[PDB]
Amino acid sequence: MQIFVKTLTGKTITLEVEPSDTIENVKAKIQDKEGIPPDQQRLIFAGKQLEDGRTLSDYNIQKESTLHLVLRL
Amino acid sequence: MQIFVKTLTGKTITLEVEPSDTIENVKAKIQDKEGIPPDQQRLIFAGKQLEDGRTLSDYNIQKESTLHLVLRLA
Amino acid sequence: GLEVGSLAEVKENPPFYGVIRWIGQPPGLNEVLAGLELEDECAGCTDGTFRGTRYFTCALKKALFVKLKSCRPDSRFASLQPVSNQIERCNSLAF
Amino acid sequence: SHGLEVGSLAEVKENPPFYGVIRWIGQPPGLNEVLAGLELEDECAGCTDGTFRGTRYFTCALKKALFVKLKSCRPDSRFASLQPVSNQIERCNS
Repeated sequence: MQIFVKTLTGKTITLEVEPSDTIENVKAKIQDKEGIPPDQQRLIFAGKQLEDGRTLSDYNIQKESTLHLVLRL
Repeated sequence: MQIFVKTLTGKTITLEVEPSDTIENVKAKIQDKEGIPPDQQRLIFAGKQLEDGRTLSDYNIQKESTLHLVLRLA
Repeated sequence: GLEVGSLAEVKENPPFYGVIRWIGQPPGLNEVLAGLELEDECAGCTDGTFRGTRYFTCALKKALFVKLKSCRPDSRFASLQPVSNQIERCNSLAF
Repeated sequence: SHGLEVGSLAEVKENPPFYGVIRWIGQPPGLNEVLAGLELEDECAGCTDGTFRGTRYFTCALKKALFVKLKSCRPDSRFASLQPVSNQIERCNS
């Protein structure tokens, strides 16, 4: 399925993922696409910070859902 | 260290364990000593159900603690 | 003493028994809720959802959301006796 | 708009607030109050790595675990109004 990842500046990447994808895998895909080190990525969905070892299905992320990307400064 | 496992009917057994042992490890020890399949075992300590992939240390289970064994016979 | 993993009883007629799988405060509610997994299916139970939002996952019709303040440690298990007492524990601390 | 649970970005009601992620919610033995164990955004001398009164309830980095009453917390208002790329209602186009 396809999800969106949108930074606080509106910069958006589209990712092909499976519900079984771990958050760390999502972070690695983001680094590949935009080059942001995973350690800097805070991924947010439904008011929650996503943790590396969980899956997208653990957070009930849906087709075309938007994850928000906040960078650690 | 030694812990106890007591069935609801009061059969008590001692086990030799380590704080770093997993709950799944403890269920395997009960299977080895008493014959009870691990997937039938529901282990309770201090009012909480113990989950398979956590350690005794995670639940701060000390020497001579008593775990209670409920069987899921269904 | 109620945490995720606690065996809980809900006072009722008859009292429900379950394991706490989730504790939180959903939007709109002024008190903290426990999400319980019950042993058997119940009318009005879900599979982990409360007002459409999923908070955990269990079998169909086994999830019950109740005010934490209405749960109590399961009285049946609270009554089981340890092999070793606190007197013996105190003795162990010294020798 | 999403309430408070384990994983929620939270702010503690102080002037000014500070921020942490809820890592654990529960009522410990001997407390009649529901607590949130928070991982703070920035180190704080004295804070633990996830222990409360000697019991470990999660693991953070040293100096960044803090246990507060859940009622002392609200959703992190810095991120509570982030907007999605797309929305279900938009499908209606008549």
